[PDB]
Amino acid sequence: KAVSRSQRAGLQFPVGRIHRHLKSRTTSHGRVGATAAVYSAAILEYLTAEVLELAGNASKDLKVKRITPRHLQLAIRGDEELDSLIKATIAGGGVIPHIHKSLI
Amino acid sequence: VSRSQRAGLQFPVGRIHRHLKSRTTSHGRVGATAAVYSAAILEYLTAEVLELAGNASKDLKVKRITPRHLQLAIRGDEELDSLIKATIAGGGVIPH
Amino acid sequence: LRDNIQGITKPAIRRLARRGGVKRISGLIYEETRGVLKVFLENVIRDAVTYTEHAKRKTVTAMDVVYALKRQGRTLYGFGG
Amino acid sequence: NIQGITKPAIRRLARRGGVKRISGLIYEETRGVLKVFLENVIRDAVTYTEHAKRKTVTAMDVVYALKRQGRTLYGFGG
Amino acid sequence: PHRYRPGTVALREIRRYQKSTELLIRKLPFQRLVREIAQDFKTDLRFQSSAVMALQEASEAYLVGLFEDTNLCAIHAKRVTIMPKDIQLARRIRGE
Amino acid sequence: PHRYRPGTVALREIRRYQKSTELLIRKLPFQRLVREIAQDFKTDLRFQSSAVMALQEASEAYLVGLFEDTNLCAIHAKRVTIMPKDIQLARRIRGER
Amino acid sequence: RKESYSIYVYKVLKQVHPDTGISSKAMGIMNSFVNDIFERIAGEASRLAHYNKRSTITSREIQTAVRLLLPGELAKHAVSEGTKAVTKYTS
Amino acid sequence: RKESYSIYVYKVLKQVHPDTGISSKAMGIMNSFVNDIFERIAGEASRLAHYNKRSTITSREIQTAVRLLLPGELAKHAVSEGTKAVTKYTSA
DNA sequence: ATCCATTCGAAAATGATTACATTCGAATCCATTCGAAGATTCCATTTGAGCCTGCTCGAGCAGGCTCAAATGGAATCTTCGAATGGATTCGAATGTAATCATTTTCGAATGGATTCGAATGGAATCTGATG
DNA sequence: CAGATTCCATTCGAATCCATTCGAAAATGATTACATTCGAATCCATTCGAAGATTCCATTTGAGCCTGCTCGAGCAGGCTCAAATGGAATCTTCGAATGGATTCGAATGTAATCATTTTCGAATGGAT
Repeated sequence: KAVSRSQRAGLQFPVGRIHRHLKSRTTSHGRVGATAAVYSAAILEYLTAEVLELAGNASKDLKVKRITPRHLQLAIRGDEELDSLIKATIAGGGVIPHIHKSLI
Repeated sequence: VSRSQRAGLQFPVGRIHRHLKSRTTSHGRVGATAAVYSAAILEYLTAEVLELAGNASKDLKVKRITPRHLQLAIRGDEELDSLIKATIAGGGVIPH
Repeated sequence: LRDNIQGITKPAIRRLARRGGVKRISGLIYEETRGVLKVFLENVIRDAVTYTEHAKRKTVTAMDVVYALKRQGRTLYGFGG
Repeated sequence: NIQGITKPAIRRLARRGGVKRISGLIYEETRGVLKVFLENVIRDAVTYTEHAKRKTVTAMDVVYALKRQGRTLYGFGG
Repeated sequence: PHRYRPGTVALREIRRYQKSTELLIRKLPFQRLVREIAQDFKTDLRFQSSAVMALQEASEAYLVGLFEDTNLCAIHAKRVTIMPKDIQLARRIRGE
Repeated sequence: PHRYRPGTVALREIRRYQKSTELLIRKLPFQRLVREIAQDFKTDLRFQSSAVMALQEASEAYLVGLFEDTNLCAIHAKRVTIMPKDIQLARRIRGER
Repeated sequence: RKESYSIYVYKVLKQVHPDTGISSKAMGIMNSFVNDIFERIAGEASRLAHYNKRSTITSREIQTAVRLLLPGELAKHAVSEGTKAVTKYTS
Repeated sequence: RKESYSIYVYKVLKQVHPDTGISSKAMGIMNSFVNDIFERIAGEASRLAHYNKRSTITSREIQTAVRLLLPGELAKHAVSEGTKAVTKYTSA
């Protein structure tokens, strides 16, 4: 029979497709090992799970069942490391409420 | 009959072709007139910078060129200042 | 088309300032805001039209804008990638 | 060892920067800023050194780390 | 007649516009402005709708960030009013 | 005895240190500081002279630029004396805070 | 037909929060995020391989490239997860 | 062995300023500058080729990369110089 | 006086020419999405004008605190010199990633049934301002 | 005491999740070379120790220039209301422009054989 490589590694993200994608970015004569794909898939899955967990907590706070870009922005900008890593613009997020003490 | 002499340049065309061929992902080809264009651009930029630095040296009444002259020339031109944002080791600061 | 920069009214600038967190506003802020907006738009649109012209096309797509914004250092999530 | 960056050295750097008068609490702030910058750069220099299985920190590791940070430097091999 | 002291409705609008997520500029004037600006680079162009909307989102985010920096600079000088000097200083420090 | 008013020698020092190109921090203390900082990441390390020189040049350039921005912030608030709040504001606007 | 990361993002989400859904715009944002991070890691790995005059890319290059560009405790946890995955795979 | 751009920089300098020399440190700085610009142009050209689903790199890619990277009034002169060189190469 | 920038001589990479083999990207036609130009209403948003209050600016005093000068004296700089430590090169012997040929499992596009947030319709507090 | 903002109820309509057909692609099995790893052999280049003349640095004192707090005048931005205006929104038609197929024809890589060309040694007389 056939056993997928992601099942052997114990992941959800694909190992074969990521291997094929990595082989297309090597300059000129360049080979790619079989255990670079496993490392890359594990990294991507870890980061995805972290962001999704924070966003789900933010959504649960507001008594809502689904996730929207507002919750993604609230989750990202409330964490120091995620804020440092992600500096892009999220279309539909807005700003975190904050009013200076001198103006009040 | 070298390619550089046929195009009328001083920078190398074969060496630049070889350099370009080694940064083109997988199964990527490089034309023969990309090297000529690249060599022309590099020669033009080098000549501009050298001309400005030499004018500054003639202003300062010296014969050679030092990193101080390069810093003075680069910081005094708007386009060169915008393009080059690196640190020249031995230039100082522009008086102001 | 002429003097289209005056369609960025004074209430719109006031709303953007309020979302920024500003309590009081002077009377000469609006012209400065219009100037800075024009400069930003000119840069981005120039790069987007260059990207479109390279591909031998006549329609400006969302991906040219996304690529230009990534070039300037202003990555945007939501419209492609 | 951070106290070996004295007060006259900071005065000289401020004078070259254009400053006419200096407060008395500037020196500790400047020392903190310098320490943070140095740690940030040396971390990546040592990472680059360790990847190549070496025990000596060369000039190219520092040049690459600076270029990564966004502070390109000319005249030291790149 | 009922009146509010100067400065209460301002805080009400601050909360209202910081709690929401929509766009704050009208769409037709912005589209007209985009077309007029792009008239100078190539004649007889066409635009998707997504291109205009991406441009609007980027512009709004840029202006909001700039106004936050301007407010910081205005607070530094012991004021609550923002003036063109704060915009100029904020843009100068950011290297713009 | 002869005395100088405070403010002219400052301008003389400004001109003198802006016309030159040398280094302003002494070498042995900076070398010791660099080694002590780097001992946190790996033990029994070695350095080249060029590494320390590159680090010194980069550090000096960074500090001079920061002090220019600090002076701008000090002038904004109608002063000539620079204080820590100016450094904090400059670093906050730049993106480091 | 075109490729996307929607299936795996939904699988991870159902693994973390088993009763919370996702919309369609948040899916586009997650797709863009994954592509961005992948391109960053790939570029850094290629440069690292170039510096030492080698042609092949291995898990050492990926580990070093993760040690850069990833701040704080993210780097430690990511390296731990990747090492565990590779160790399980090879055996 | 170790290749560099010293000979060509000296030739250009003797072309523009026939009576001026150049020291070693300025030569190192010029080498760094040339390498930096070349790497920038090459990367941008590769990205342009990728975006359009092509495989070959031609003078169109280089021209567009130059237009994207160089500031105004510096792109016009560079484009003119490159076009003249390519035409002279092809005609001969 | 002293450091160094330009010349001269050889030798080992390494471009330049000729001849295929074959990817690869121009040249014409045809469909379809898709963007531009017109037309017709409500109704919400923008534009002036009047009123009045609170925030910004300038001046006279007072206290805080940075700078300029003189005297020790200490610690960075320059030169000399072993001891040895670790990068760098050259060979054989391995480890493993690429390339065909099959077979089948997987993920992408199109349809269909709940279902959960998006407008009304109120009621209950919260808060602001003049007395 | 008059305005504004946070709670619950009810019917609705936009939106997500599950089901199906089937092409595009991933895993298995041999066979080759290609690239990386494991021992010696120089031999530079970093670290440690010593001597000392001198120049930077640290401490104390005096005083005047800069900053901070109080007060009064005025001036420029906020708040309310009536009248007018231009955006949104819901169809209709038309015409300009991509995107996919099928042949071709222009152009690049690969393999040998020279015939240059650039980098590594000292050698001096010259700007600093």
